[PDB]
Amino acid sequence: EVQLVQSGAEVKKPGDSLKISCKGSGYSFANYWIGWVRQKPGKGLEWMGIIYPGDSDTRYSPSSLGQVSISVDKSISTAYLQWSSLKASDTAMYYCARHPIHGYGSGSLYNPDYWGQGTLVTVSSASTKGPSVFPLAPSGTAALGCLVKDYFPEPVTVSWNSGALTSGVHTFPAVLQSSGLYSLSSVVTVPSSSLGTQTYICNVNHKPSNTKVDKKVEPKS
Amino acid sequence: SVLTQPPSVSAAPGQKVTISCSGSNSNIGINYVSWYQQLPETAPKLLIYENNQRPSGIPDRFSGSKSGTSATLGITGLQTGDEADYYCGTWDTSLGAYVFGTGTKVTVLGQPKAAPSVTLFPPSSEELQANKATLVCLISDFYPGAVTVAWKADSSPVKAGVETTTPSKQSNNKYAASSYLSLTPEQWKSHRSYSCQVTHEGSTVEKTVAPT
Amino acid sequence: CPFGEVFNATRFASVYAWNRKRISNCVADYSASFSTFKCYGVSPLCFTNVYADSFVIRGDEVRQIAPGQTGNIADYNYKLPDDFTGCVIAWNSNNLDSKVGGNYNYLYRLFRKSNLKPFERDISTEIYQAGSTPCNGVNCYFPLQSYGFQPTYGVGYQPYRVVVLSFELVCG
Ligand SMILES: *[C@@H]1O[C@H](CO)[C@@H](O)[C@H](O)[C@H]1NC(C)=O
Repeated sequence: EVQLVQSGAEVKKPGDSLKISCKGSGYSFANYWIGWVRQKPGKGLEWMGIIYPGDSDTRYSPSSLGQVSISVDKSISTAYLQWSSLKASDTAMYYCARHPIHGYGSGSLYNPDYWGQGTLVTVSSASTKGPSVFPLAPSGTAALGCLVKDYFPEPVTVSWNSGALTSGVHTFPAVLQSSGLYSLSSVVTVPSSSLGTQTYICNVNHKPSNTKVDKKVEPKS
Repeated sequence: SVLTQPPSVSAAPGQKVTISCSGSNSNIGINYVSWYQQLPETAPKLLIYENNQRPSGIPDRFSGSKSGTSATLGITGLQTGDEADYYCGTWDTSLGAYVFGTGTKVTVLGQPKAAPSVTLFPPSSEELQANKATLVCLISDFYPGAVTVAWKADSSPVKAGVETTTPSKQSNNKYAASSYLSLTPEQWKSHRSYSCQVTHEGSTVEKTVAPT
Repeated sequence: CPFGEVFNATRFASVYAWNRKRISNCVADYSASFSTFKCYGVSPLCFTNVYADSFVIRGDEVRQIAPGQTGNIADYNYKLPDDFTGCVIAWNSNNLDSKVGGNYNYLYRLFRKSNLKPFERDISTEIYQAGSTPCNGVNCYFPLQSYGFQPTYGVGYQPYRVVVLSFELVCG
């Protein structure tokens, strides 16, 4: 069987150099174009370019020419994708894909067939930062919450009234802001009649800063 | 140069879906179209090559065709396992590059379509006192799992300061997402209202909040 | 017969370093993805050997791969004899052979002191002496140049892949 085994997950800072690897077994590595595709978290496939292992001839897309450099070591059946200075915007899954020639004569085209498992490249200039927690005040059910602002890295967990309150609880997955910091929200739906009587506290746990914040959420006047 | 696909298609287990892929004479018009299946959290896999050929192991439920500058993928007898992103591709002769389509999310419907539940929080007084303003648009319980979010100040679009998450599966098999609008306290107070507008399956749910 | 190894070959030669593959003991076959299929001396039989000659040129140089043509390709890169028995096959290869920044790798001979004789190959990188002065490897010009194939050029300036079959005196 054709197998494309890619290098392991990469965690890097902007301005770092990075070379990722893809090793081809189950076929004559030397006789087949091989190349790289980029997928940013939740986005489409972006073809980056290919290389002929035999003589390192290359084809780049408009967007990828000069930005990135593809290379080969024919002797260890290994293809490489290389940046000299990573940006945060290079954060993505990177797939190597073999490009056999399909068709015949004028219909001949380079064509992805087998893909590797992918290599996650995470490029962030952020450091450990505990969250700032703001109440989302309510006002026959009322929605109230906590905004968990500007933390790094993942994850945060949120409970309500130290676990006494689990029904109506919806904690949302975090957004990654341009700053490289995360934010997320947790909301709980409760009886409007309870707002006078019951205290509501969201318990925000960020183990990576050793920070727990218990934020009282009061109705607004 | 783009191969355009519908963002999303859905049907019941056992039904048929078709996925269109429109390009130009430099790509689909001249060249062999391929389709790639990407299951959640996996590598793409070749599904169709040379317009309509199936690799060994790809069931005949999957069929491809090409006519002019558009290609089509059909999936008959839709099964749970078919729920995936599908991408057409071909070589663009003029670009000297392989191009993938914009991608289609296929949803195999295991429950009724559900419109988003939307909750929109204004900036807390606590955050305004820290000289910041975040509108929080919390979007839950929608199915299938694709929305678009647009924000309005009064009745004008707002492009700047919007960060929106990808949809994520909840434990009840519906989807959650959130959208954050970052303003100055000055911008927040200078408008009568802000609106979060969530579009799902061609229908929109809008929530409004006002400085008072 | 391993004609597949020649037609469906992933890499092609520069015309000046044209590749020749000897075919001996096997059977031939038939061939809509070819812009040019021109035979000379035969028509769509058995032969002692078959030679498959293969390389890349510009679309508007494909006319030159024929008996008794002239031009920098026929004169200085690949010459067919006037008495030639064989078939000449070409097709547009813009998909494989053109690149975003210009493909340098496909070269041709521009200068040469005389014409090639039929089926002669010259791989020399020696400076061409135009004037009186001998050239110290610097009226002194490098004899090879690049096509620089780009995907957007007109059909005339696009790379075509060419296969020439010679039949000397394998069965069809
Ligand atoms: C080139 O490849 C395909 C098989 O994948 C076939 O249709 C075609 O006939 C081949 N050509 C030759 C000349 O071997």
